[PDB]
Amino acid sequence: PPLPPLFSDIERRTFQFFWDTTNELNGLSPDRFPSRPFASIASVGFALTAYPIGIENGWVSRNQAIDRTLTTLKFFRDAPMGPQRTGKAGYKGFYYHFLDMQQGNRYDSWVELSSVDTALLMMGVLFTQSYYDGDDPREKEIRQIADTLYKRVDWRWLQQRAPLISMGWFPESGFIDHDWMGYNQAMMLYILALGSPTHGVEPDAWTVWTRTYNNDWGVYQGQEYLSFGPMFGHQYSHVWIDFRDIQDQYMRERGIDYFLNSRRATLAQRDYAIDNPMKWKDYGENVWGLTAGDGPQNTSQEYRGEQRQFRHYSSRGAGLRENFDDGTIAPTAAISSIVFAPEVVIPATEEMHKRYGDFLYSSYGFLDSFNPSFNYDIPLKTGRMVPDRGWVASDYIAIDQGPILAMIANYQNEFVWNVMKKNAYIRTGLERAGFTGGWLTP
Ligand SMILES: OC[C@H]1O[C@@H](O[C@H]2[C@H](O[C@H]3[C@H](O[C@H]4[C@H](O[C@H]5[C@H](O[C@H]6[C@H](O[C@@H]7[C@@H](O)[C@H](O)[C@@H](CO)O[C@H]7O)O[C@H](CO)[C@@H](O)[C@@H]6O)O[C@H](CO)[C@@H](O)[C@@H]5O)O[C@H](CO)[C@@H](O)[C@@H]4O)O[C@H](CO)[C@@H](O)[C@@H]3O)O[C@H](CO)[C@@H](O)[C@@H]2O)[C@H](O)[C@@H](O)[C@@H]1O
Repeated sequence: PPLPPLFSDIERRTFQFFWDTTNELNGLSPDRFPSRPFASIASVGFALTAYPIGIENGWVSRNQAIDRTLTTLKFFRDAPMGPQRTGKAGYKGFYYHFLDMQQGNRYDSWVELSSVDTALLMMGVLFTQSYYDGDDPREKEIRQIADTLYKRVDWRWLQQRAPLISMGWFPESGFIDHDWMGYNQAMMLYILALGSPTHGVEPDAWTVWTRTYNNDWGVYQGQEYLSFGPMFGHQYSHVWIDFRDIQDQYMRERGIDYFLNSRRATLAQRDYAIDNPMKWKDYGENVWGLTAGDGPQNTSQEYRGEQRQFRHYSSRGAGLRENFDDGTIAPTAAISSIVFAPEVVIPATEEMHKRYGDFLYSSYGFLDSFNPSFNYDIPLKTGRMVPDRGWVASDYIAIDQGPILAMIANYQNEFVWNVMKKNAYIRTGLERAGFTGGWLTP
């Protein structure tokens, strides 16, 4: 199905987000903007993937993108590293999730050294490694620094419980007691750990990652799949990795793949909004999509003569696990699933843009979220009230923006996937996890 012109505008504004809102002195992209409290290393991951999308669509010159990319990779290479409570950006090749926008160190002491967030960064880093393949000495320098940053990550260090990778680490309390367990958006964590030639993990790590899959497998809204409620779980890893046809052991046994798993998640989200058992306002066949993102406030209000819990930033979803629902829809959820179900995502995007766009579609594309049900006369943590038209976010969230841009690019010409199909570490990672068939086939 071809894309209407609206999608080329969405692609562009969302690229422009990462180009503009990033600090150019160090290449740190904000967690959110315009609030701009601090940077996220996961923002940076999506930024590095964004810049070459801009080159190919002519929104930025190759030379600007190189200069920006080099600034970014050199910032991380040269950042102070160490176990100390202040003054460091990272440790053991990992980095703090959140760094100060100007000085680049751990924002504050509540900030963890993050495995999944380092992971997301590294996806962008390896993207730069496989994209900037020219004989420019700058592109060569990009390849080498990227290579160095990936090799320094000590995945093994974070294996506290057996082959399973911990979520992170604090100077003040030691390892985080939670582990990355399936199913969710962390497939690419274990891929990166499996593909490492310096500090790599064993195939075992994947096996046990999959042990908890069977808590999530079942039937929701007419579909049989791994039913993690938050849409993004089905998107982040799929940004860089093409999951069509290739099958690991679990999917070989189920007889599907992770691409079909995302597609099933997306139709189910849609059918959830059609049934709309919670009877949230405007939920319907072309107004849907629940995932982690902003909302109006931590509160309880009466809605249709019942008491309903409402959150600001929170996991939101539609599925058998982690399925909180406020009435707030995040555009990234439907849009970033363009590649999985374009026959429903296209009219969804058009419908939300038409109905809501005079307040929802702003300078850098879709704002993070909106809630047509929320018209209470109360203080907000963020966003704003539009009279008799509900609530809308005031911030964009980079990790919500990143997949909007990258998944539209993958729809148009499979650009992001094709670049990563050239990275030796991603391939190795997948092969060592047990993946076979499709493009992995020799
Ligand atoms: O309380 C932490 C600080 O949160 C700040 O709020 C920011 C907000 O952070 C979210 C966080 O979003 C990140 C998320 O991935 C993180 C990961 O969450 C995973 C989840 O893990 C749970 C743990 O977080 C939790 O401690 C334990 C408690 O028992 O339960 C775990 O299940 O598990 C699901 C699977 O079921 C995963 O899908 C989910 O990703 O938690 C890790 C451990 O800390 C983090 O390292 C990891 O970053 O998603 C992306 C990565 O895909 C990441 O960029 C997000 O930032 O999610 C948790 C759990 O949902 C929230 O509690 C937390 O509020 O992130 C947004 C966007 O970046 C940012 O705008 C917010 O500012 C507060 O500001 C801080 O004050 C607070 O200390």
